[PDB]
Parts: sequence; structure tokens; C-alpha cells
Amino acid sequence: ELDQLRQEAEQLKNQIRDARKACADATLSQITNNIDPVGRIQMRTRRTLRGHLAKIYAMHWGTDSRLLVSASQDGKLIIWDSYTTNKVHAIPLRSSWVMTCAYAPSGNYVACGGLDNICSIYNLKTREGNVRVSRELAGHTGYLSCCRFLDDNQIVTSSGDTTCALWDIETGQQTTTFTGHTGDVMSLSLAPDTRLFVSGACDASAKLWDVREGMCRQTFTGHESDINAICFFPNGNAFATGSDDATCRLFDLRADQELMTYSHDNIICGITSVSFSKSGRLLLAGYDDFNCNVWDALKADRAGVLAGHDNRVSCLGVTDDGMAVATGSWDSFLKIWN
Amino acid sequence: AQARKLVEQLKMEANIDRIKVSKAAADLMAYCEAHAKEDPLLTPVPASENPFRE
Amino acid sequence: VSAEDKAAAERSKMIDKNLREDGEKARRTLRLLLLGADNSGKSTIVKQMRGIFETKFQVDKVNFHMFDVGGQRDERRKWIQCFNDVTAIIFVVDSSDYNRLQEALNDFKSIWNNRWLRTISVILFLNKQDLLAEKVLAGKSKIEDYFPEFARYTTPEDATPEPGEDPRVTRAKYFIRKEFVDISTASGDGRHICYPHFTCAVDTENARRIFNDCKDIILQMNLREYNLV
Amino acid sequence: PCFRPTNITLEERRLIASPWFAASFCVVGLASNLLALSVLAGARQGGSHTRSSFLTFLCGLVLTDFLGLLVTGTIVVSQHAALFEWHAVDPGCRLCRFMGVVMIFFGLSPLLLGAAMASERYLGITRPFSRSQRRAWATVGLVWAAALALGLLPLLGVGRYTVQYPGSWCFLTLGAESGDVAFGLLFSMLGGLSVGLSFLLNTVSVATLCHVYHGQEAAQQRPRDSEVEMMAQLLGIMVVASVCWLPLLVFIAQTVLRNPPAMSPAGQLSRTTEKELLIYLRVATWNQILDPWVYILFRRAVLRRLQP
Ligand SMILES: CC(C)CCC[C@@H](C)[C@H]1CC[C@H]2[C@@H]3CC=C4C[C@@H](O)CC[C@]4(C)[C@H]3CC[C@]12C
Ligand SMILES: CC(C)CCC[C@@H](C)[C@H]1CC[C@H]2[C@@H]3CC=C4C[C@@H](O)CC[C@]4(C)[C@H]3CC[C@]12C
Ligand SMILES: CC(C)CCC[C@@H](C)[C@H]1CC[C@H]2[C@@H]3CC=C4C[C@@H](O)CC[C@]4(C)[C@H]3CC[C@]12C
Ligand SMILES: CC(C)CCC[C@@H](C)[C@H]1CC[C@H]2[C@@H]3CC=C4C[C@@H](O)CC[C@]4(C)[C@H]3CC[C@]12C
Ligand SMILES: CCCCC[C@H](O)/C=C/[C@@H]1[C@@H](C/C=C\CCCC(=O)O)[C@H]2CO[C@@H]1C2
Repeated sequence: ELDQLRQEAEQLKNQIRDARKACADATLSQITNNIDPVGRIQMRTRRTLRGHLAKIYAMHWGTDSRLLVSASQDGKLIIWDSYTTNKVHAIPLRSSWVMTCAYAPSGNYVACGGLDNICSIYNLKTREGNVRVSRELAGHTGYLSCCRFLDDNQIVTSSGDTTCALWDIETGQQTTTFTGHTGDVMSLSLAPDTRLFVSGACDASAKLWDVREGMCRQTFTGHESDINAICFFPNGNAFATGSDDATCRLFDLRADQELMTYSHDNIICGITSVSFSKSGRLLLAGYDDFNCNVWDALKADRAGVLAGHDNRVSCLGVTDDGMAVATGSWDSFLKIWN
Repeated sequence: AQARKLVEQLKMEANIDRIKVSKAAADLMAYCEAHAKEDPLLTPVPASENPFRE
Repeated sequence: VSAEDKAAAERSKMIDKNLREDGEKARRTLRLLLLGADNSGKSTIVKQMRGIFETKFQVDKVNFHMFDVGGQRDERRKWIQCFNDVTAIIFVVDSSDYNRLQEALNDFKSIWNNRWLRTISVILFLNKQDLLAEKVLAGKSKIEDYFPEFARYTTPEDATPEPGEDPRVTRAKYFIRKEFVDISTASGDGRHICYPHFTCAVDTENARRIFNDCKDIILQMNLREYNLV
Repeated sequence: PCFRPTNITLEERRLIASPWFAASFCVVGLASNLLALSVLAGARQGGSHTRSSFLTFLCGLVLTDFLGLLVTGTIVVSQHAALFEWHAVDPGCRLCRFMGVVMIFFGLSPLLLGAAMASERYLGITRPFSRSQRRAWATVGLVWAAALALGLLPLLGVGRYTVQYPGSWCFLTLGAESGDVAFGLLFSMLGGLSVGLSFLLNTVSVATLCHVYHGQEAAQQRPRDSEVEMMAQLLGIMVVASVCWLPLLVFIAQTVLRNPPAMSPAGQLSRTTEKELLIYLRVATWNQILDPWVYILFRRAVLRRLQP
């Protein structure tokens, strides 16, 4: 029984590895060596959004392209307009410990989660003004690490109990559950079609789950430590994973291979977040070294370095328009680089 | 019976049909080059066209 | 600028004032992180209650918020990073049973050497002191069977045993405290310190103990800030 | 006005009025303040730590001392050489009124700033349960503004700035007129109050630290190097500040008040009084030279870092 299952699993893994090796007919470095590298990138601070009194743990842009919600340990969800420096809303929090924040594409709803294990959805478009608890999602057995808005009625949330859950806002029930991770799910990224999503966990591996089917279509490995964050390529066939090994591994969906890896001797600390440019040429990654690195997605070279913040750089994001990059650290100061 | 579920998941994952690593790299390069002209971060847009100006 | 811009600026200023007032109100309290095990009897100590379980108490002039994490697996290295600014970590360990004592020592050494807790001090409560005294004085469950180093070890001559405590009881108490403090000092660079104590689960002085230890921690932080500059 | 009769003799230039004093003190103070500023800049590059108001005050203090030395010593050395001349340069009461203003500014700023720093340390030690850095900079600016405002008083009356012995510096006159006595008493009173507040607060802080240390640790729970170092720092601050600044303030308060007026009706000043004033100004000036040494350099951590 157990021996037969183990033998079958080993045979399947060996066959998968053989197929992966066979499909590796070349390397992206050889193909891209003929592309002229992009010159040095120098970005300077344009906005220094300040007012948070504690350590900022999350950030998320908005469809308006000038909107970002920041959550900190003081227990405040602050919605900032990127163009100006005027706060729009300063929602308070029941629990001061919040680790994940998400902005709905429509802009009428926001989601928050943390150690409380209960996700709170707030309706920005209040009928009579003021923002309160529009909905509460409960049922998880651990802290929520990430969440994203598939639409205005469905929300996908990844918890620290090694699971992900798709909830219906109107019904307030777990319409779907995804399981299979061995470690805490610390990352989650939505594809442009909002149908298949890649999620990482502490198992040093990532899995692609289809929302419609809810099955592990593909599983990728290679990282030597936990995957802190993941970002999905704009094209729709690749993504990038950042871990504590001071490495950023870019994989592919159709190829089913680890396309490339980014690492340097100087950098030794882990990566807190990852992001992609509008065209995906530039990869953004914040480090515990209090800095951000812009790598060339097609040259495996550190194109640029952004220096700021006096403490750990935790959250990173890129506006949909691609005109600015937002980064939030434990210094209690967000920043916008352009 | 977690072993059966793991075996089924492994079979489903192996059921995919990989095309080519070189083809994927070429597609990624083509996609990057197609939108290379719409990357304000890569190409600094004119200061008059930059909303964050002061 | 304009009417809409003026209204937005006024709203932003009001919001900023509200945040400043809330921060001023909330900066006067202290935060503590409670840790231990199932048998440690964490909830028993600090007999006041005025996932996350929050307790509030108010010693003579200050108020403390003790935060406890429940329903969490052994992989504490992830959420522990959240409590990198707490004033202290109240680590409660059961000092009666010896089979799980080594597990508690391993947990304490893991907490002490954590990367994100290299500045947070630890207030150690060796709970179940009465049970430990009864067990050691009962002539059963010899500590030697679980700790070979216990034999051939004598209490320091310049010592202050508790009044009326039997020599064996004080010897065992000092052995446990010495083990914990050795793990504390071996890897310590002087940035953070461990304060040991002996509770009884029927003592009302635990709140005052925490108050005094936190006062000392803040004083040492201030002294380091003054000197290093 | 602004110039009073005085003439140096032959032997005086060799021993007491020799130019080596000004150059030596200025160079030593400038080097010490530069080293202290380098250490502070390194610490800031390390990062502005929490409760950094003390760092703000220390930066203000070292900056004020450095600027004061660099400003006054240059004029004094130039006059010693033979570049400036009060009878030829700015003869219309133009130049050394600025010298007196800057001298008062840089003689008053260190005392008030030290009092503020001592108050902060006393609050942080005796009452730990009490708490941006904007407030620190606001306080530093307020202290500088108060010092300058006091310095500017003789411009609008009361005070009088005049060139004094050995004809190389220009300072408040020790006259018997109402304005002169008023300004002298005001300056001495503010200096004495600043020194006394610093001494009292530092003494209370040291008493609290001694109570904490001598108080039995029971289990030898702490190596009290940190509390010993702070006690040494506070004792050095108290002794240096007092012994350096009190004599000059006492002298300038006593000279103005005297049954036989110090300055004669014609404006002459006794040679003994001039020499005493010069010596007291030198000993007071040494306070700025020793200030960064006591506050910053005389630290185990700083000395260890600068060892290699
Ligand atoms: C070791 C450090 C603290 C000393 C700093 C102050 C030194 C440089 C000062 C204090 C005493 C000073 C000396 C005192 C008296 C004389 C006699 C005469 O020739 C004029 C200059 C001369 C020779 C001075 C030169 C400068 C001097 C040596
Ligand atoms: C920060 C340090 C360097 C102090 C700087 C203070 C400056 C602003 C002070 C020092 C000396 C001052 C001058 C001294 C004397 C006079 C003559 C009076 O009829 C008009 C004002 C005027 C011209 C003052 C203007 C302000 C002044 C230049
Ligand atoms: C019963 C009474 C005497 C006990 C209280 C006083 C005790 C704690 C003693 C022990 C150490 C002492 C201090 C030791 C050193 C100094 C520095 C000196 O320049 C002023 C007095 C001062 C600050 C002392 C004040 C009194 C003191 C604090
Ligand atoms: C910390 C305490 C001890 C103060 C430090 C010592 C200082 C004040 C000493 C060191 C060198 C000294 C000077 C050395 C020589 C002379 C020449 C003499 O004709 C008048 C005094 C005068 C000008 C001294 C004034 C005091 C002085 C500057
Ligand atoms: C009340 C004055 C406070 C001054 C504080 C300042 O930090 C000290 C400056 C000193 C100045 C004193 C002026 C004249 C003293 C006599 C100079 C001489 O004639 O040789 C110059 C000689 O040392 C330096 C430069």
C-alpha cells in the first residue's frame, strides 16, 4: 500500500523531471545575449507619504492608477492618492495586527486581514458616509497572509494554515477551497484573466491553481527557503518568485521550467516582495538590506538600485499604468519612485 | 489516503504538454519588445508628461 | 487652489490631526508578548482581564497589553516577526515536569537567538514552583535521570535562599535558573537581557514583577541610547 | 565710541599677550570639534535612533562650539598678526559690534543647550515612563534665538561693546552706568542659572543611577558598565562646566558692582582687572574645547571604534 504509492510517486516525479530536462532545449541567457542591455536606471523619490505611526506591512494599488491602501501595526488602513499627498480615508482597525491589505479593481471595496484570522471587507462607497465593516469572512484556522479581489463579489484569500479560500462576498461563505501546500501560504498573484493563480508557501515551492477547476495544474520547485512573495508576468505565461535565499527565480507556465535565476554575492538577505514593470522587462524586488533592486528580466543583471527607508522594506507594488512604483518599509513611510 | 490524492495530483501535473523552452523564451522576448515603447519606468517620460512633478 | 481642493486639504488635515491624537493617546501604554506551552499555565499569571487573546492590566501608573497567539503551529518564525517592537516577551515555563523541560529549554534558546528578537528582552516565569518543591522534596523523579550535570553541583556560597526553603528545593531552583541564564548569556551581546522569576500560580506580585522589569528595560535602553552616541 | 584708551608694554607681549594662546586654543578646539562632528556624522549615517532628541541637542552643541571657535579665533589671530586694526578697519563703530554679538551668542548658547540636555537626561533617567525629533530641533532653534536676542540688546541700548585688553577683542564694557551694570548682571545671572540647573539636574540623575547600581542585584543579574559609564559622564560634565564657566560669570557680576567704580570716569580700566578678565575668558573658553571630549570622545564605544 504505502510502498506502492511511494514507488508510483517516485516514478511520476522521475518522469516529470525527464520531460522537463528534455524540454530544456536552450537557456534564456543564450537567446537574450544578442539584446542590447538597458542602461543604468536612476529613480528618485517623488512622494514621501507619511503619517503612519507604526510599521507598514502591506500595500496595494488601485485601478484608478493613483490610489494605494497602506496598513500598519497601529491599526489603520490609509488610502492615499498618489498624485497628491492628501489622505482620502483613514479607516481604523479592530485588531492592531494586520498583515495583508487588498484594493478591489472597482474601487468600491477593500479587504484587510492579519493575525485575527478574520478577513474584513469594507465598502468605500458608503451610502450615508463613513466606512465600517461591510462584511466579515471567517472560517480559517490561521493568520491570513495575502488576499486579492477577483471581482466585486468574489475574493481569494491565502491563509497561514497551508490553504487558500475563494469566498463569495454576497453569500459570505467559502465557495471554494484549495489545499495541497505543506507550508504556510505567504504569497498569491492573480493572472490578468483572473482564472488561474500561482501561490507560494513555506514549502519552498509554488503551485498553479485554476479558479474554475480548483486543481493543482502545475507545481514548481527550486527555492531553498520559503517564498515570501510572487508576481505574475503581464503576458500570462510566466511569473517570478522571491525567497529568503537572496534569489529571485523566474519560471514559465507553458514550458514548465525555471527559466532563470537572479542572485548576487553582495546581496545576502531575503527578498520581501517582487513586482514587474508594464512590459515585464524590469523586475522590482525589495530587500531586507533596506533597498530595492531593479533587475533586467532578460539579462539577469542588477539594472538599478533604489536607496531609501531606515528600516526593512516590506511591501512593493507597481501601478497598472506603469508610471510609478510604490514601496513601504517598517520605517512608517511609504514612498513612490519614478 | 493522502497517498492516492498525491499520486492523482502528480499524474494530473504530468499530463501537461510542454512545448519548448526556446519557444517560451522567444515569446517572452517578443512580448517585452512589443511593449518596450510603453514603459515609462524604462524610458523616462517628458517632465511635462510626468504627473509627479513639482 | 479651488473649492474641491480646499475641501480635500481640510479633510486631510483633520484626518492627520485625528491620527496624531490617537497616536499620542496610544503611545503611553506598553505592549508585551506572552509565550510558553500548553502546560506552562500562561493564562493563570497576572490574574486580570480588564486567535489573538489580549489582556489589559494597570500597575500603579502604567497600563500593559499582553498579547497571546493561539492556534499556531510550531512554525513560529513567521508571525513572531510581527512582535519585533514589543517591550518584552513574558516566557512562562513549567518548572515541575522534567521530561518536557529540555523541550522548553530548546524553545527558549530558539526564541533568544531569533534574528528579529535580537533586541527584545525576556521576562522568564518559572511557574509551578510549589509543584517543583513538592516533587523534589518527595524523594522521587530524580533530576539526575534527566540532567546528568545536576549531580556534583552545589548552590553558590554567596546566595540568598528563600526563607524556610529546604536545601534541596533551593538547589533545584537555582539549577533551573542557572540553565536558563546560561542559555541566555552564551549568545548574548548585552543588547537584551533575561529576567528570571519564580511564580506560584497563587501570587499577586506578578504584575509588579513585570512592572519593575519593564522599567529596568526602558532605563537600560535609555542609557544605551545616551552612551552610544 | 567703541574704542577705549589702552597701550601694551614690552614684557606683556612676551608672556601674557603673546599670540600663541589664541592660535593654540583655536586649533585644538577646531580639531576636537571636527573629530566629534565626524563621529556624530558616522552615528547619523548609522541611523537616527529612537528618542534621538539627545542626538539633535548634541549635534547643535558641537556645531555651535565649532562655529564659535572658527569665527572668533580667526578675528583674534588676524588682529594678532597685523591685518585688522580697530583704529583703521571699520572706524565708524562697524566691525566689532558684530564681534560682541557673536561672542555673546556663542558664550550663551553652550550653557543653555547643556541645561536642556541635562534636563532631557534627568527626565529619561529618573522617570523612564515618559515617551519625530522635530521638537528637539525646535528647542535648539529657540535656544539659539534667545541667545542671539540677548546678544543684540546692546545695539538698542543698555549694553555697550568696546575693544578691551590687549586691544585684540571687543566685549561688553564693565562700566558703572545703569545700562552697563544692567547688562552685566543679566548676562551673569543667566549664565549662573544655566550652570546651576545643569549641575542640579545632573546631580539628581547621578544620585538615581547610584541608587540603582548600589541597590543589590540579588542574582548579579546585570553588568553595570552602562550605569558606571553614565555616572562618569555626568560627573565630568558637572565638574568641567562649573569649574570652567562659574569664575568668569562671578567676575563679571562682581566687577560692575563696586563702591569704587571699576572703570574710571575717563574710561580707563586698571591693568589688574584687564589681566584677570583675560585669564577668566581663557579658562571659560576652554569649556568649548573640553565639551566634545566629555560628551562624545570620552566614551568606551567611541574610543574602541577609533582605536583601529
Ligand atoms: C595637551 C593639550 C591639552 C594642550 C593644549 C594647550 C597648549 C597647546 C597651550 C597651553 C599652555 C600654552 C603655553 C603657555 C605659555 C606660553 C609661554 C610663551 O612662550 C607663550 C606661549 C606658551 C608656550 C603657550 C603655548 C600654548 C600652550 C602650550
Ligand atoms: C548664527 C551666527 C553666525 C550669528 C549671526 C547673526 C548676524 C545676523 C548678526 C551678527 C552681527 C549683526 C550686526 C551687528 C550690528 C549691526 C549694526 C546696526 O546698526 C544694524 C544691524 C547690524 C548690521 C547687525 C545685523 C545682524 C548681524 C549681522
Ligand atoms: C538614607 C539615605 C542617605 C540614602 C539615599 C542616598 C544614597 C542612595 C546615596 C548613595 C550614593 C549617593 C550619591 C553619590 C555621589 C554623589 C555625587 C555628589 O556630587 C553629590 C551627591 C551624590 C549624588 C550622592 C547622593 C546620595 C547617594 C545617592
Ligand atoms: C578641566 C580643568 C582642570 C580645566 C582645564 C585646564 C585649563 C583651564 C588650563 C590649561 C592651561 C592653562 C593656562 C596656562 C597658562 C596661562 C598663563 C598664565 O599667566 C595665566 C593663566 C593661563 C592662561 C592658564 C589658564 C588655565 C588653562 C587654560
Ligand atoms: C564669553 C565668551 C565665550 C567665548 C566662547 C568661544 O567658544 C571661545 C572663543 C575664544 C576667543 C576668546 C576671545 C578673546 C580672548 C583673548 C584672545 C587674545 O587676545 O589672544 C578667541 C580666543 O580663543 C577662542 C577664540
